[PDB]
Amino acid sequence: GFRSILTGSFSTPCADNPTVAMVEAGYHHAGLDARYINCDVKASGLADAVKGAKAMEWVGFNCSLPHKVAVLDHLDDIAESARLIGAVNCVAIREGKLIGHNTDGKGFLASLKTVTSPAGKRVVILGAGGAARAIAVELALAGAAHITIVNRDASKAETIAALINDKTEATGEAQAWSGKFSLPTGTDILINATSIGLGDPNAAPPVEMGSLTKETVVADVIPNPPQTRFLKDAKALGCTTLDGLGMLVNQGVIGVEIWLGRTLDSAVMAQTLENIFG
Amino acid sequence: GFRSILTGSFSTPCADNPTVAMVEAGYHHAGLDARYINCDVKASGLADAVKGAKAMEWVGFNCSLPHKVAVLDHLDDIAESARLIGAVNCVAIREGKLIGHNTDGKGFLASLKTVTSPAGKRVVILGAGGAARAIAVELALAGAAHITIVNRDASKAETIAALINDKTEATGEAQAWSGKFSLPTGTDILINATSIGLGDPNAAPPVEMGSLTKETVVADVIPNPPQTRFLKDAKALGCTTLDGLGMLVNQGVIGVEIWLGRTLDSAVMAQTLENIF
Repeated sequence: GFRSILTGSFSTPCADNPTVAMVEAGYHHAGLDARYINCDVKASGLADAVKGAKAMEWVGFNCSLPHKVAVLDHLDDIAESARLIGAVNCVAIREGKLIGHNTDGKGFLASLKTVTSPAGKRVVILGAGGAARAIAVELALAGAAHITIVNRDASKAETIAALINDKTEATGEAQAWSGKFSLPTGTDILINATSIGLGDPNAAPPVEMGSLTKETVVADVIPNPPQTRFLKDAKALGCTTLDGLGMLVNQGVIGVEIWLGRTLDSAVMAQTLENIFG
Repeated sequence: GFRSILTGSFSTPCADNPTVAMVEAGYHHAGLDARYINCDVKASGLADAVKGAKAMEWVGFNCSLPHKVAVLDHLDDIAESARLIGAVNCVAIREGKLIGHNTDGKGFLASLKTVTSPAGKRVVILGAGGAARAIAVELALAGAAHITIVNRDASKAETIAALINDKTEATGEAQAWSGKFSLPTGTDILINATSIGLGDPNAAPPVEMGSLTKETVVADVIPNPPQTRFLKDAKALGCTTLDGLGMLVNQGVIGVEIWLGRTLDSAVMAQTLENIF
């Protein structure tokens, strides 16, 4: 009757986060009586919000800024990649138990898998943020051979490289970013994890685009515009490209799979984000 | 933007409760980016659900069975009729403070005011359970003269009668129910507050229909079916009737006024419940 399945999000601020619209578009397309509740939860409210979703019998929730690290204190179980990353953005509630997952690198991995396998690949990640850390871990756990993290502050890249070497079978390497980064020979996958190009069709991270082969898979975490200058330049060179909007859609699909055992429709989720972004 | 104003309900079980559909239709019509979240909350989970609503920055919530008395333990303040009734079904969240209200009789009083004034009236309430106490208190606070509570368990009617006499200006009287009885000739308002007729045509509370007058307003709290056998029988004898659907609508309006200080459209909400049933 009138009891919808409850999911949602804890973050602050939350007003500009379109995940609610994306995920509910998926729910509606599937004919699933489920809701996503986008909550503005302050740091001092996180513990009570987590206990609140349990008491209200939600089946899952996301955590965004500034809760991804702090939430680990309130969980019963932490999945492998979340353990290594040290952050959780997707919590499942299973018979009162709170199970933390990290999917910030999994949207990218799902996009990647549509074109090639990560196993044995040599990868370059531009930038050393939260996105870069999760992407590096997921690639390493998925069998990548070599991961180079490129950052102006090389010590931040070195933190991720050290994580990869210490906790995975993959080799991690850090490189300081100075001028147009030239991809080392044999690079299979290039990923932008910077915000250069976010909301700016004319901005691109400083990469020597001529260092790409036509075989190099080029990906960008930026979801808006989904066709960034970086990706447009790569595609013009003949490269297979993966956009950040698709990755966000994949992350929502994976999360709802974790929560409810349903695979939502990617097309309607994507179109919802395209409409929101204009 | 993507943050909706959050409201909702804590109760168990909750799947049969249509308030979500009714309130959200009101929100939609009024252009309000607000949501009503219908949660199944067990007694063991009430304290954490309340703390949850505060942490998630809801602006209010309803409580239904089995939480109406238990929620008192979580309130920072309580409104006049709720304090008297000793139960709360509507809680406003203001600056992290929880203020408890009772609307279980206010829906009825709003419906009543469409046909008559409660002031100076002589009222018979069938049943001492459910909203009978809330209805008795609201009538008394609105100036009713005399309120008879009829119940099989006479002691339960006596408690309500004593509350009216001790804490209000109205007169309370308890009556032991032993089948069909004749209404006093001056009875202005007759209210079914039992569940007799709930999801069941041909079931009606036992009272002597022939003791009704043209002037008696006959009301039923049952929302489904809205036209109970009781009300159909009263209509057949020419009485003005008030159904439980309109009362639930009025409860929803009053609750949202408490939460948001906006009056939702009672026609769109009634229509929503009409479609559902």
